Amino acid sequence: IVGGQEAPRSKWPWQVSLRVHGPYWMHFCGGSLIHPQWVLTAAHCVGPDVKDLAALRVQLREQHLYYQDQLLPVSRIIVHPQFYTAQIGADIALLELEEPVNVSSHVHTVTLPPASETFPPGMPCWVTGWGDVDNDERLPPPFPLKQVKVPIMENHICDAKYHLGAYTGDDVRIVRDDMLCAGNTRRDSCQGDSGGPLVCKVNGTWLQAGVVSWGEGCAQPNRPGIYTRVTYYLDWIHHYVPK
Amino acid sequence: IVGGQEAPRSKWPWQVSLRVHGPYWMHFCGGSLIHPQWVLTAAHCVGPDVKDLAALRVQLREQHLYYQDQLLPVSRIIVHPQFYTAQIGADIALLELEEPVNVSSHVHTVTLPPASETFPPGMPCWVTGWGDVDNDERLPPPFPLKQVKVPIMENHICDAKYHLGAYTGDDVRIVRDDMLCAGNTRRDSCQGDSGGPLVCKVNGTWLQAGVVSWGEGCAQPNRPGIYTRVTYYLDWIHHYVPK
Amino acid sequence: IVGGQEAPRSKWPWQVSLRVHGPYWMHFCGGSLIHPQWVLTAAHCVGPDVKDLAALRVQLREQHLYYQDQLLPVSRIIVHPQFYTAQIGADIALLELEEPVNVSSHVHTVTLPPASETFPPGMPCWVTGWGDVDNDERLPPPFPLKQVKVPIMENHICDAKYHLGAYTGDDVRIVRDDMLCAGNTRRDSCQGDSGGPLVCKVNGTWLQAGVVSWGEGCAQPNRPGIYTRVTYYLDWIHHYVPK
Amino acid sequence: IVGGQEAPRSKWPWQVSLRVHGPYWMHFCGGSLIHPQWVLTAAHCVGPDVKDLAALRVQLREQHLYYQDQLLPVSRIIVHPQFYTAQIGADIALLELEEPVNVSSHVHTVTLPPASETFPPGMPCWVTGWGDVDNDERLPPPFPLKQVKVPIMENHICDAKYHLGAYTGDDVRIVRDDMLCAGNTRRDSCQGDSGGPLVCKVNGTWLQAGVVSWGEGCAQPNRPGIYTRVTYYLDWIHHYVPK
Amino acid sequence: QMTQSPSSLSASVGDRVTITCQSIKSVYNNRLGWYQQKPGKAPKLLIYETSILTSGVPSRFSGSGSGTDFTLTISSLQCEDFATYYCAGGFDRSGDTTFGQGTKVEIKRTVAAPSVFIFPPSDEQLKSGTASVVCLLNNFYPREAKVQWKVDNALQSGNSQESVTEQDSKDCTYSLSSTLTLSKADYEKHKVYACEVTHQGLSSPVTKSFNRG
Amino acid sequence: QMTQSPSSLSASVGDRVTITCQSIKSVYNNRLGWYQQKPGKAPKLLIYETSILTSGVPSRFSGSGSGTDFTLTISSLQCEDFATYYCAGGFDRSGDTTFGQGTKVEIKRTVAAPSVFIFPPSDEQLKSGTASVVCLLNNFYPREAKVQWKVDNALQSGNSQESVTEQDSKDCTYSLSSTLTLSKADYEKHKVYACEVTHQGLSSPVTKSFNRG
Amino acid sequence: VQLVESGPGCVKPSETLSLTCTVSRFSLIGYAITWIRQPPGKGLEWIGGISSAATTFYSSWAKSRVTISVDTSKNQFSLKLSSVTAADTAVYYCARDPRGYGAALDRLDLWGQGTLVTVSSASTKGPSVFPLAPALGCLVKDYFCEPVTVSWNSGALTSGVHTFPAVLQSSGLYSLSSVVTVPSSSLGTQTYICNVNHKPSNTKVDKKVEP
Amino acid sequence: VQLVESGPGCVKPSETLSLTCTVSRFSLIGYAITWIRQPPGKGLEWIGGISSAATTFYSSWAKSRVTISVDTSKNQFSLKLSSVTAADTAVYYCARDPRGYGAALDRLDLWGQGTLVTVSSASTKGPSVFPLAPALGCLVKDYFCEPVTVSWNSGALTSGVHTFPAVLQSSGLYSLSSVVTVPSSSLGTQTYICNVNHKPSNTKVDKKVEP
Repeated sequence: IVGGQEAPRSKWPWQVSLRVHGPYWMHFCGGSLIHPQWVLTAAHCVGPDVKDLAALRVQLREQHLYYQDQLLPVSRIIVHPQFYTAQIGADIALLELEEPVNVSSHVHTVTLPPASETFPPGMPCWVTGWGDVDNDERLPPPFPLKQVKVPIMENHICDAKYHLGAYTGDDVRIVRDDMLCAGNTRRDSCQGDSGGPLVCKVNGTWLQAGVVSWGEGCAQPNRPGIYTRVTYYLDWIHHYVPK
Repeated sequence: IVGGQEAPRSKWPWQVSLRVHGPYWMHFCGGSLIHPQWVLTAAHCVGPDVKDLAALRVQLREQHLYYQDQLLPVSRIIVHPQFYTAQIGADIALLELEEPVNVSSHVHTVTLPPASETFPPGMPCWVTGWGDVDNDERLPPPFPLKQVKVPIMENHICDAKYHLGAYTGDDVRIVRDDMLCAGNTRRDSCQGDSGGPLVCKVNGTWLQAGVVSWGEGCAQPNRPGIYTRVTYYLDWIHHYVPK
Repeated sequence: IVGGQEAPRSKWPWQVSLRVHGPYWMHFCGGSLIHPQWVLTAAHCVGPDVKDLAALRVQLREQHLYYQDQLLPVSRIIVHPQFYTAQIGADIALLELEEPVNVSSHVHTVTLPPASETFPPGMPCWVTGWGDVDNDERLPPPFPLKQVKVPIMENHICDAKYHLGAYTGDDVRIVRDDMLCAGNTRRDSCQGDSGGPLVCKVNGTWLQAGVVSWGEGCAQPNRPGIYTRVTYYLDWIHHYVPK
Repeated sequence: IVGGQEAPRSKWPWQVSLRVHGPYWMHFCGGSLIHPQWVLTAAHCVGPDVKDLAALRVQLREQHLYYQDQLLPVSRIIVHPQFYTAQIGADIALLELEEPVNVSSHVHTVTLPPASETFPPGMPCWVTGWGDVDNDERLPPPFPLKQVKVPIMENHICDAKYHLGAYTGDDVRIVRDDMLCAGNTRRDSCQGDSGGPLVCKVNGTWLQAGVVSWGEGCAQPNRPGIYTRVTYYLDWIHHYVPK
Repeated sequence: QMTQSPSSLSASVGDRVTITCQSIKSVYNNRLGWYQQKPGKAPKLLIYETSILTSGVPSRFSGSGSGTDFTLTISSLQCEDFATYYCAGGFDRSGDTTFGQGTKVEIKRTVAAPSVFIFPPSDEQLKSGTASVVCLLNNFYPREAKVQWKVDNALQSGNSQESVTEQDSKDCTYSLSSTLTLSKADYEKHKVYACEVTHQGLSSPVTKSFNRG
Repeated sequence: QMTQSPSSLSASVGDRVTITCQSIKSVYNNRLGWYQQKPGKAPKLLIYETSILTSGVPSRFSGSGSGTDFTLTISSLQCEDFATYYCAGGFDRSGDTTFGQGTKVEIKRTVAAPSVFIFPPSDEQLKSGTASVVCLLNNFYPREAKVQWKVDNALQSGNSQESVTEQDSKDCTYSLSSTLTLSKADYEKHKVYACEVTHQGLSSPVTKSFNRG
Repeated sequence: VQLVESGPGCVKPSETLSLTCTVSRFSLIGYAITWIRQPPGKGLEWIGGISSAATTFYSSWAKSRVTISVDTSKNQFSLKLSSVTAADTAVYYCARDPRGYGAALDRLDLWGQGTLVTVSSASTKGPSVFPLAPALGCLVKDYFCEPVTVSWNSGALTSGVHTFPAVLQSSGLYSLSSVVTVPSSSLGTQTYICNVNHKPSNTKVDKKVEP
Repeated sequence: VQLVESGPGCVKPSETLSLTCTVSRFSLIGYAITWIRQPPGKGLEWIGGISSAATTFYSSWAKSRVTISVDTSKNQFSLKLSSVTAADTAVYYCARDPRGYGAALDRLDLWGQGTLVTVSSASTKGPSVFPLAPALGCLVKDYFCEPVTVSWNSGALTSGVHTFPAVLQSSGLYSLSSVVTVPSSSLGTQTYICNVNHKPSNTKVDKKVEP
């Protein structure tokens, strides 16, 4: 997270950390709890090549990484069939937990938006995670969960932004209809925030607008962060997640 | 280059090295001399964001890097308008030299194929460059030009191989019609060979079939190297290069 | 610490961590609380060149580094006048805290040995710290305080071992009378444990025998760890520390 | 070498490079040819622990490393019995070549000084090598032999300078009588120059005054480079080298 | 709950064998594996997730299955492939998971004549008034052997017990230890002691003997 | 120039042996080594610089020496330690360096009865008017065996040749192939063919036979 | 990297059995453990296990009587079974699932050695031992509550050793015989020391074989 | 990482013999090679070698007739011996010294396989081959200029194969027999293909064994 504070303890109960085996169960990607047994995350964290489930664990909302690890196992991974790279699109994936989670005041699911929501510019949206804090800098070793409030851009304005200073012809669409844009030179997600939720407070309710996907570096001029547009994939999600 | 020998001095006169400014004019990408004033190379070496020509130089066919550097300046860069990432396609670019080159027995242009050539499997094709020699290993500090002979695969067979061991749906085309496949677990290009030529000896004449583009690592099982298919772009090339 | 467990919470109340300013107050060396206002540590952690006290802080006994930091400031540093490098000798130093420490059941001073104690082989001695865990491996990110029980070697037997496999003449003393030897190829201090205490339980009382000083790598054959012999410097210590 | 030029081809015929096995025969230390079968170098390049002669080769005076390698084998290594670390002293060693070298106008031995020579300040002295060029910077990949002219400093003045800004007591000798000092903040040897010769042109003849030994970083204020004083060890050298 | 078949089999070296496992339902998510238990030691995982070969296992072993019925197959038998085999699988999460009853694989091989030995009772038995005489057969095949004890030519019955090494880990043959139990008050009664094996792979009875002093 | 001793030896499994090498001068700088040559393959370095054990060599082997006289010693013999051994050393640089004459190590072991077989002449010999009958002994010990050929009970002499496998790499016994050379014009003369071994580890002569049709 | 069980070997009826498994390397933070039982001659049965999330699962019959637990302060897993009966005599194993599932049997990759538990009314007793005169061997007799272990020259004599299955004497005590085949030229030439121990009475004793 | 020799196998008297060794991996830049000779039944003799510095050393007799050379463009070392005589028939080896000494024999760590060279007046000839009716085997006969190589099922049948030393028939041609012992239940049950080649006539031929 570029910019922003440490998060208040109560504030983001659906945030998940994904761990990979090694000398220790290292954090590598974020996610969100959308149902007591399902986690929503970015496909490029787990694909396109298949992974052994021996190597993966899920951690719920701790405040500081690694201090209180109670690693949950994963029963299955599902990746959108259209995925191959993040710039092509369909960067979305599902994890099914072996054991369901006791929902609690401290651990609660995020709400998915109705398919009619567009999230026009000006909305109040936040992104959260344990990713890097400046363009090359690891989060320092207390490892707090950070948060930042980002601006939203309309897609066609975002596509124009990406064409500045590039050789790509202006006929060629860079930012696609299954994507969403947010952030600016002061406020962005970064490495290791991938797969984390972007949420917006619509009508008093927190809805997940998107998933941290890709960008041309962190906080760079005329390069907003690109997010997977969750409403675009609702029919694919509800084929598996028991609504 | 994974596998293969050091190259004989006479053998590959069109090979070019691209240098970037730094503590020294470091090699970063390959190319080929196709006309006394034009170099053909991969777009992802120079784009999609625009580069200052102050920071770029070209070196013709030395045998060992850095020992004889007579760095030529570059007047213009042209990148295919459709390019944005190597997996999407159109990974091709042109450099126009400030000063034309004296063609000589030791410095000669490669011949571009006629648009009807397909390069079917079984042809004798080679790739050359100063790239890495194993999956993480730099070329050791004498820095010789290496070469290897690779096998050719038919595209639809190559696309099938890329689906093995991946989540990607079998309907989704990974290897596209503007691309070409070559190599195997014993013989491949690697990093820093990008942009180099792949040539095949057809009817006694060396023709450039492709440009080193991308792959899922070097010499990995069921992951052949992917090359830009030169015949696909002839009309774009001959808009600038005086045939 | 090579070998050994995580430490029980109650067990080592005098252990200190030294922090250096940076992107965060990083741990770099250990020490021990010997009086409510004085810390004993290795000279090579702070010298021989002079340090700005702006860049230094002391952390008292926590269980896991960084999770509960309450950084104490340092008023003065005193290094033994004879010190220049660890192999020459006199690798010992004192820190005077700005503010005295409330001694507590959880924070208590170690006892210094009487000058007559020799610590003969066979004694039960331990060393503790947050240093590296194998020859090149950082302690993983929960950062627990570790402990190991080491054997003691008689000096002249230790000096003999250091001559095996070396060009050094057998007349040349390597291990000096102000030093002490401990450990074996399974049990040793390592990098970042420097300056930490070695303690032995003599007549029911824990006494500090030495300070972690130097060695030819960690847990290597015929290379025990070398420790500064605390009894050798009592007169120098009690010139400053109010007995 | 900090400061100074590339060396003229004819100028330093006794310069030697020592190579260690690896992915290639990498340069790690310098030396000088003092007799058709003997090389003089620093002990800390080869000791104090014993080395397998399988892993070592000698290269005579080339202009650029690696481009013309003709690696000579080594029959024996001799290290001064008093050596254990460079700051203690006796940092000197001998290599005996398997095969003697054809002395040539391009490969010639340096002359050792008579024991009465002191090398007072103001003499014209040079040091040469393929070591690093700034405090952390490798020599760039054409790898030329560099040279610099340093100032000589009287020992007791040098010893005083090493006390500025240090905790070490002024009674404690840092720079010893078997050592010699040279250089300044603009002109010094550095990493990988170790073991190389320091030569002075006395009465028209080049004599080797010293061997590159140690220092507190490269070109640092009030930290001249320290060299082993060759005249101090003549009787040890002529026990083996046939005068 | 599962059944596994066959409950037993016998096959020569160089043969090929297959084993089946069955169920009333299907395996929740390719969760079926095969274990090899050598005699006297912990079971080893061989195949997991229906068909992934465990690393370091020689690719002699194979298996696949249709969710309800599963198969395990050897390339060709060796002697050290001798083991019991079990399928195991899981039909849900947290609930119904079980092993099968197991299949024991035994090897046909060429007959081998028993090597016969005998050893006297030693000091501390007699120094405690006890005794025991051991007679030994090595590397014989098949298990069909019969050993009589005869003492002063008088045939003995009961008063003896036998034990068998289950299999030779490389020869795939058996050793047999036989012991005549005795006291000193009996042991002093008779002077000559002999054991005599009849076994199908022999020309004849063959007797080996000693005598007390 | 060097001498090595003994020129040969024989020793049982579990024994210990030592070999010496000598010289008129001394070795320039610990430059002496020992090589193991298995039959039919390249020599292997075992010890170098008088006493450094080559990596991966089991530390059964040892050696040391006083510059002029050197020794090589086994912990205890196995069957696959069977080899010829050579010392090699160098007395200067560029000049006098040589191997020794070598020592061949052979193993004492228990007698073994020859397993005897015979095979008829096959098609293409007879279809070319040639023939050859092979008789075979396996895993016998010692090399002392004698094979007669008898045809129609008539004893045959000459007209036969033998060859021997030098040693069994694990059993340390010998196999022997014997061939009766023949033409078709001779082969049609006689109907019954037999070979019969006498060997020291047998009860008796044992005959194995066939007949032409 | 390995598990080790621990247990009493012998217990009487109506005590509670306790067992303990310890992670010999690293910490199995993230991993799971299951307990497996094998009655003599029967196949394997599953007792229960604990997941990486610390959820415990129990087999059908085990819920009435079993408790499984974990203690990171000792790097240990523990099983307790109440109200034992003679039918509980079996080998017990601990094994690891690398996915961390608390209730799965298809991928138990790493196993302990297992320990016998014998449920019986009897007492412990130590063995007697004797040499066997020279082939040659070593003999162990009249012990109770197996296993017994036999080793020659502290195990340096790894080679050729046969060891036979114990049988009950009608006296209610087990006996076993250990044997090697060697050529007679080896007699005296090799040291042939016999070493024996019997954990259920902490006993260790040694004797040499020689004519 | 290995050396390979190459050579003609057969040469007549008074030609010059040529041999060649090739570095199968990396480049032996920095290393040295020596040539070793072994006449039948005799011990080893040293021909010569070349140091890491490219200095050549020759044995006492070899200086009259030998040349050793190196060519980095082919990653090869080469030996030439002039004016050969019948007494030059031997196995020839190339071997590496890791210290790079041109004239040392105490530390030859890595060896080629070696190749026979036979000095003789005769011609080459290819072998004939036959099956042996079933134990079972394969037979090769009447070849000249050994070696001959025999392999079953392209070598997949690694197991149990005996192969006997060749003997001269009085006709001046060598013969050899290859044999395996197997239980008769294996007949037909295993494919038992025989494959044969004879490099000194580039010949390769195959045949099956079956009753």
